[PDB]
Amino acid sequence: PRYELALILKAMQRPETAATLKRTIEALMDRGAIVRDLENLGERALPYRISAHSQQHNRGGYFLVDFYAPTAAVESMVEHLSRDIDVIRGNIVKHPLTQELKECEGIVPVPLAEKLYSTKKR
Amino acid sequence: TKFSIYPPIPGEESSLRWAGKKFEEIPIAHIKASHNNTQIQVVSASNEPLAFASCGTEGFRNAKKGTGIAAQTAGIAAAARAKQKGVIHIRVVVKGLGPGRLSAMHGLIMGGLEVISITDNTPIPHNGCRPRKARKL
Amino acid sequence: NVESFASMLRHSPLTQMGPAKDKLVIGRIFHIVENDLYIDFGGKFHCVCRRPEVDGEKYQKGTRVRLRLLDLELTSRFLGATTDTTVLEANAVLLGIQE
Amino acid sequence: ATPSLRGRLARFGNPRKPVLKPNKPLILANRVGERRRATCITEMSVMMACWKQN
Amino acid sequence: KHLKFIARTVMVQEGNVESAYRTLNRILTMDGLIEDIKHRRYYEKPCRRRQRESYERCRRIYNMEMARKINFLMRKNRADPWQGC
Amino acid sequence: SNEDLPISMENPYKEPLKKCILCGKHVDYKNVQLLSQFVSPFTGCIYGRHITGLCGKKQKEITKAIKRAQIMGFMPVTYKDPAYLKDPKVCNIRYR
RNA sequence: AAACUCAGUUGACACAAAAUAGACUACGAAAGUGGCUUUAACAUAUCUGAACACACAAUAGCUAAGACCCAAACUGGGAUUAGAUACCCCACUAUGCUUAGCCCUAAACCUCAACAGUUAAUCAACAAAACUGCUCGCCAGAACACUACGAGCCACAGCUUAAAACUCAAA
Ligand code: FES
Ligand SMILES: [Mg+2]
Ligand SMILES: [Mg+2]
Ligand SMILES: [Mg+2]
Ligand SMILES: [Mg+2]
Ligand SMILES: [Mg+2]
Ligand SMILES: [Mg+2]
Ligand SMILES: [Mg+2]
Repeated sequence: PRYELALILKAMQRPETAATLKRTIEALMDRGAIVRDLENLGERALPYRISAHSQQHNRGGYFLVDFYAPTAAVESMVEHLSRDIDVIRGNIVKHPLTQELKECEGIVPVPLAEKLYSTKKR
Repeated sequence: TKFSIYPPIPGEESSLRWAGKKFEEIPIAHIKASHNNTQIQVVSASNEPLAFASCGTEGFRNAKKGTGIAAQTAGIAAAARAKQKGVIHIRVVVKGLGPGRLSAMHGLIMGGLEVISITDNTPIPHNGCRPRKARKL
Repeated sequence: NVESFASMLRHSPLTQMGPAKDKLVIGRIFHIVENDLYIDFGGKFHCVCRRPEVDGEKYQKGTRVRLRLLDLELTSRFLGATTDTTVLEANAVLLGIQE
Repeated sequence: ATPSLRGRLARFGNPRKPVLKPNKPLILANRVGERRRATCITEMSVMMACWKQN
Repeated sequence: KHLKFIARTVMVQEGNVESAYRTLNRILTMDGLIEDIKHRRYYEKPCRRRQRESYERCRRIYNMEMARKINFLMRKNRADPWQGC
Repeated sequence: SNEDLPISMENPYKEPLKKCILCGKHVDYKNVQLLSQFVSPFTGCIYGRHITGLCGKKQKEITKAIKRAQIMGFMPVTYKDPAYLKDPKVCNIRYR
């Protein structure tokens, strides 16, 4: 099915970042993923001090890899991403666009609960 | 501009200056307001120690420590010790909900030091390290 | 040759008016307390409005006024109540006198 | 808006297990509760400190 | 592992540390952190926690409905119009 | 019978439902700005639906997206991201 | 009081637990399930049906091997008391966690069986209004008795099933 790999890479030079992206996409393809797109979300300060491979990081480059892969390849890809040093973090998620905006006509009013007690007089 | 309660953004062109020093440069005042004891430690922008105080150090014993008066005494002592170090403006970072939580700041002020910010940092575990069983009295 | 009750109800002004929410009606001050005007506007229940601080002296019994109706009858059901409690009065906003 | 009481209580025809267990019936009473019932301490401390040092 | 002096930080305006501390306490109380700490001091066994949550929810329902009724009937606090009858 | 008799029909004066502000919009774990719009500036606590005004579905989606971003490194946990402080205020909260 | 010389800032740092959301009322047959991602996945019918079998069954507990932040029966000490084998304070172990097997008990209660249907002429009291059809399970005074004997069970101070004698006019 369709997955999106949200990837936080060590903030490094353009050649190193390109090499890491090539390596990751090559691993995806070898494991069978059909990479659909690659969008760069830029380099930014991480929301918290991530420590990957005994190396602490404050800034990182955020990338998305939209792809299609067999279900069995997700675990192998996760393991490879974990074993890769240059990747500060990486998570494979089900692509959001595979979800639908099923209609929600509004906030229907909930009437006060009725008949919750007997009408006994006291 | 009308006052903004939010602290200045780190690494940003903030206009605020206390004695010409930036907010990240202003020293810090860590206050631990334990249930029965209160402790105050003043540290530099580089977390270099500047002064220390507590109810026990000021001399209150046993239950007397966990009182607002002892907390104010400790605050005054810490402020006096820091003044000799040259601390004027401080950022208060108080953790714990002991009786001295506010009296510590009040004593730290009566000792002369000025406060620019209050930062509660009481350790709130999202969940972990199960606490001790409830007391039945 | 008699108009049916259904005909009268269909062609009466109160039926002409849709939901009373925010409609404009012409009320009549039929009773005044020190600073509380009880205004009848043709509905089942009257509304009660404080005498405006401006030209308050200008409001007097029979003074025809303009109201913006929020509810013909103020009622609501409350936790455990079998039937709605009603305050037996409309909720209207007093806009001023009409001439 | 008030929290929904629909399906909260244990009742016949309610498949779910109870969400609320009110020890008292959730019916409004005709009354409200009565209004439930150390200053100058700083001045006392200041005066006592002056006494201590004089 | 977060940036310090951003969370639960209040800048005292013109040195009124009293007002600044009161505002900070209001913020923490609204966010429920004070109650969370007070309860977390001692372990609340799951059954007791469930009972307390149920009681709080019932109390909230009752108090909100009572406040709604009080506000709804407030208009009827006016002076009696038909005095003498 | 009589033309003036009432006719069965749905309420023509029925008002449209107040769709929650996010209704019909795609909540994403990457829209850290929108996710930060629904957290406490000081504690980063996710606001309840009574505050946000969101429908149940959108409140659940917002909560799940906030958790996903926080654990995946897109969002802070203990505080609202400072860059988003001046974003439009859509939560019915008042501290000061 | 005993107890530790250890305590505070900052940095690194889990095989433990899972703030806020949740004022939501959802999932599962029940027990249970509220950090994130992925994989697999949530029986059938347009009925009921098991000590008569199969599969599950919170917490506690047993065997073996690991983990051990914190909590914690037991144990020790401090305090309390007339005494305190407790309530309060401190330390710590089994244990709570993981793996693989057992054990099969709960106020396992929403003390309200499953399916279908009704609101019509009501209803001992209280509780969570009163009923109709159908099927299964269970009950026939209290106590003896979550007991004895027999039987079965990885259970060996156990669990399920479960009496009788004597006694009472009550419960
Ligand atoms: S009101 Fe329609 S999605 Fe929330
Ligand atoms: Mg069957
Ligand atoms: Mg059975
Ligand atoms: Mg079991
Ligand atoms: Mg142990
Ligand atoms: Mg038993
Ligand atoms: Mg037996
Ligand atoms: Mg036997």
